[PDB]
Amino acid sequence: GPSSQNVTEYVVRVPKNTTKKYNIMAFNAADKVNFATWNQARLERDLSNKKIYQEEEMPESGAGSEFNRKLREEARRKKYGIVLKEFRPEDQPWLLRVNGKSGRKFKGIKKGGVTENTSYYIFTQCPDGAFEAFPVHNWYNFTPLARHRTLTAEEAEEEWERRNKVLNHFSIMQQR
Amino acid sequence: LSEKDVDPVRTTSNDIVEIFTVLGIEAVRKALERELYHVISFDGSYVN
Amino acid sequence: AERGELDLTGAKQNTGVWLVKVPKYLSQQWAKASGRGEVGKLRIAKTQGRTEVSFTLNEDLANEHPFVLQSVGGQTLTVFTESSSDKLSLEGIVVQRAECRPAASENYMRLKRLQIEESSKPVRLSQQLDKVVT
Amino acid sequence: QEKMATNTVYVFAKKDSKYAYTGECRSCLENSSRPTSTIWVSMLARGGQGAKKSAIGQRIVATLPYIKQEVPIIIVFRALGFVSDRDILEHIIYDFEDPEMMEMVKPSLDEAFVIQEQNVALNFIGSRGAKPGVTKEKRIKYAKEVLQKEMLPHVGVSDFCETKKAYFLGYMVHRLLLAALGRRELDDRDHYGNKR
Amino acid sequence: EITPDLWQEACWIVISSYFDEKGLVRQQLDSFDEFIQMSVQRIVEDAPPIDLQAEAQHASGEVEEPPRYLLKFEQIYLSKPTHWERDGAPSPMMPNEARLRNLTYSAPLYVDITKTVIKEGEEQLQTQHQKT
Amino acid sequence: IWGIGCNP
Amino acid sequence: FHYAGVSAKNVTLGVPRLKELINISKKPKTPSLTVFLLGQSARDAERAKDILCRLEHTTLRKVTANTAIYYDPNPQSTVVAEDQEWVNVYYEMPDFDVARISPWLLRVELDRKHMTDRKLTMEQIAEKINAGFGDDLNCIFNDDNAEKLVLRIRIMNSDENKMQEEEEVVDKMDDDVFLRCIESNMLTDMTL
Amino acid sequence: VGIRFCQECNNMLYPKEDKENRILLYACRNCDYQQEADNSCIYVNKITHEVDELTQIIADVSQDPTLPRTEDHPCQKCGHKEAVFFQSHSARAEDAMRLYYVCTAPHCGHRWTE
Amino acid sequence: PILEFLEEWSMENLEEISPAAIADATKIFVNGCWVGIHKDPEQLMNTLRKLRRQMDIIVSEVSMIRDIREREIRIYTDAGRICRPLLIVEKQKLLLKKRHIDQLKEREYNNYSWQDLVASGVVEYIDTLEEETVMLAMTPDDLQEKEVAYCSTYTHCEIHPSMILGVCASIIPFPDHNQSPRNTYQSAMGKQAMG
Ligand SMILES: [Zn+2]
Ligand SMILES: [Zn+2]
Repeated sequence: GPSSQNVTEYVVRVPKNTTKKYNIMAFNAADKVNFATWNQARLERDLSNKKIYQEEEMPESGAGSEFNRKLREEARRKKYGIVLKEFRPEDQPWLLRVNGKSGRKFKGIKKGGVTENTSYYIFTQCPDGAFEAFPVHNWYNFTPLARHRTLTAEEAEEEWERRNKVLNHFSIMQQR
Repeated sequence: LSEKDVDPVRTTSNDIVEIFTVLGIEAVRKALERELYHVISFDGSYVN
Repeated sequence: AERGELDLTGAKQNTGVWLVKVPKYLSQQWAKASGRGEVGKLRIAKTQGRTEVSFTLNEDLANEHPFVLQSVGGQTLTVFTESSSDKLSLEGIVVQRAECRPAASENYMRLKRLQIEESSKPVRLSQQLDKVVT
Repeated sequence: QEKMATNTVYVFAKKDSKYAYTGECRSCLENSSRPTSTIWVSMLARGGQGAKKSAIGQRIVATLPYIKQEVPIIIVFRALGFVSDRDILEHIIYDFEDPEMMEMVKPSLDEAFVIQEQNVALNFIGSRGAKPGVTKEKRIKYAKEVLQKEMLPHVGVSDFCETKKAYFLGYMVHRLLLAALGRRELDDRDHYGNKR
Repeated sequence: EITPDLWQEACWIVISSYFDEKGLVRQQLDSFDEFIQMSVQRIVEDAPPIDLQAEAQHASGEVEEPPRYLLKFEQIYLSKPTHWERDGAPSPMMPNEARLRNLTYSAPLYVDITKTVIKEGEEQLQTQHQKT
Repeated sequence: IWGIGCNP
Repeated sequence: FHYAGVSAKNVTLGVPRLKELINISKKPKTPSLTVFLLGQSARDAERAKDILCRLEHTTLRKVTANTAIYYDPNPQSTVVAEDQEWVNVYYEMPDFDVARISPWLLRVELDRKHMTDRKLTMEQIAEKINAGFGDDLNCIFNDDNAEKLVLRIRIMNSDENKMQEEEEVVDKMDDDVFLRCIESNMLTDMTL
Repeated sequence: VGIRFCQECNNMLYPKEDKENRILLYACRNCDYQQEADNSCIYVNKITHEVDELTQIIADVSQDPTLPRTEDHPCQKCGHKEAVFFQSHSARAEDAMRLYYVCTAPHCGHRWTE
Repeated sequence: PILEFLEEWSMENLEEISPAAIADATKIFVNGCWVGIHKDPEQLMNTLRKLRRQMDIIVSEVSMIRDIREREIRIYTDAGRICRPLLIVEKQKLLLKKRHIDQLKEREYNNYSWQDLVASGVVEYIDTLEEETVMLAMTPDDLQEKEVAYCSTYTHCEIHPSMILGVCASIIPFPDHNQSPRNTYQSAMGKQAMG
């Protein structure tokens, strides 16, 4: 039939600007990602700066230095280090939470290696029958986090002190 | 030396500390002399 | 329905998309005008048990690009877009990957050397000065 | 002045050291700046005997720069963000079909099975860090900085390069495991290929 | 065009070409030339720009009122070896004169520096100092 | 330079 | 480097040996012991071979071809096809079965070349293992006629029962980990 | 023998015995998934480690200029005369000077030891 | 430049690599950094060597080493690697031919020099790491010529074996007829001579 010798040729279109930027979402094959159960999802910038960058300077900042003491306090904190960095969301990883808290959580990180000598484009079918190419603004590799009980850091330190766990570890996990 | 069919009289070890702990200080005198003579005379050299 | 919700309609429709790695000269030729709505034509010829993919450069643009396919079974890829209206959406799932390679072998190295020289222009070197500055 | 080559992985066997096989890599930031920082990946000898120690046998440890105490290797991989055991072994062992290498990796996985959180692993690295750590938040950020810059600089120093560092660290482990299995010969310090 | 049993002449002709083009001490000279031509300039460029600002001077409203001074070094220049006399008059320094008078054979090193002043006056001025 | 039993 | 092959032994000589004797080092670099045989053992090479075997340290690791830890819920089930015959023979008149049978099994194959070189006996090895670990290990040994020498080891039947009403939930090492520890200890320190 | 990783958590499965059913179960400590084990062997150690190096040899080694080549030993699979031959090249190979022949010629990739 | 070329020549980057695919492919290290893997190693290695011999993208000092047994290609552009020039052998014939030595013989008024020889592809610089992957012939005519078969795959040839000696040992006449410690002693005595 015609399938054994079909020749398909389509026009290529590259619009100058698109309202929505195009990115790449890559899942590892072993993760067995399935979209049938993806009833809902939440993709947002991370807040890990809570732990290591911001609102960590909450209490000492609002303690209440004033007057000459205020001037000195601000100047002293600034000159002590090199002005702590705050939230600049566009340069931070992405957090994905599928089906709320019940479903799996993935973390995407921008591909550090830039494509100074490469570009990536995506071809999508359209009713007009011409391929459309859109540049890849960013590449993200998402890796899942198990929805299982997580050892507390303090408890983990206590357990690690007993590095010689002669007793079965599985029972220890059950106890936690 | 205790093992059967091993001569207790002639069996000797090269380690002088073992000779001291097992056989005594006089035995070490002789054993140290023997070992030093072996290192001196291996090349054929002679020391009085 | 919320700001952080991801429009998975593309996944539900199982829209298939193709990912291609293309060189900088082609992308820069496209970016030169980038607004004419046309950069070339993609021609795919299939035989009894073999398929070939090629791209022809537009005649105006120039003033053959064979495509080599890559297996996508080792990694699952999807495309998602962040709309300017803060409405994230999924366009489709990548079903095929391809690479675009230059046709010229040796004379293409000349253009590569020119690109290398252009990239080396910002590199600054110590300059020898004949007369001591007064 | 002759020096040992930088940015290369060399596996040596030290009899006196408790580690049976030690693999070292001295990394420099493209010779542009900073002193060369050496990161050692070592395998503890099976000579040490205990009810748990004999069962685990050889256990891999890593001497990251500016951390006083040896860090189990699985913990370092989790600190870089690769929490899942399968993914860590994917970086370390390139072919899962071979059983012997997986057997070698198993004890170190068991040693680090307490820590399954990236943040907890970072906190542990900071706590055993030589520089003092006042709080958990400070320790985590400090250890993250050490991993970003001090360890394996030639692979990357910024730009979210954790995957590249994970792959190169796994290469160091892979080479250490191959030396322990005997599949690759231990490197020679006197070879003038190594002596820049 | 093979060279059979004429190889003794041929090998020493190619060895002679090697030693004519590349001297015996070529390694030292080439390394030093790399240092001066590329490494010095790269070290200058790699250094982070100097950022300076006043410590809340004048205790006023201080809405970024202290000026910000930014310095960036660029375009390093080297002169030929030169000896300045007691009079202060520059003059070229020949190597033998350096041996006899116990002088040091050195060359002046000049850098272009750009200084930008940001006083939050809605105007930034980027003065350039040439061959410092 | 002679043999294994001699000298180097 | 320039000793001779006549010695047929590593020997420290020269300046290093002079330093060892002079400093009376506790550990010589090459400790050695020359044994002179008393009587007929000196005359006959075979008797001297017997004495050699008596004097040279031999562990299970030297004579063991390979070790495998299996889980066999029923000894009669004989998960390994090969051990079916001799396990059935032993359990025709089972011993210590009344206490219990531990499900985890340690199967050790002993190289015949090494076994005959050191003139060890399967019954002898079984007795030594039984004495070293008391009744905590139950061993089954093949006949020498069998082409493959197999020793089957299981945890103590009394220990498997625990012989205790309380039974203690400590469950130290369960049984598989304990069996691995036993294997390592046997290989390293059997001193057959 | 081989190590199995659980699907639910992608972590190593450790052996475990169900007392009620006397059935071996590979169960992760982190997650509750349990799997019946078909192999029924937990740990295998080969002290002799008599493992053939024919599997380890790569067919790519035939391209090496430095390797000696013999036309005396013909290839068994395809009859190509040339064959690079090299020794064990392996630490912990005990004492073996066996030559592990590798057939030359493109794509044969045959490794035999005589 | 080498990294750009490698990207052009079908080298998959580590970031884009599926972890399973690494096992069957050679790893490409550039200056000690694992850039990526290549599915077909020999073609890439030949292309890199052609480029270096033509001095197009890869400079002469850059050394490419392929460890066939370990499936790794290492390219070093680092400084401080010690290299010696060696003649190149293709098939069993030296690439250096009578036309080249005729041009070199009239080195004056022909402006043909060692750089022309390097650019022509007759000679190449090889460091020790690359020496491990190279079959060398001490003397061209003797070893290249067909005899009782020892090696039929010589890839490089020594220019002259007497170039292994240094400056002070090169003044010794008939060095091969002396005991070695005596050549070592003359190397030290010649530094203290008067002239
Ligand atoms: Zn699981
Ligand atoms: Zn064949």
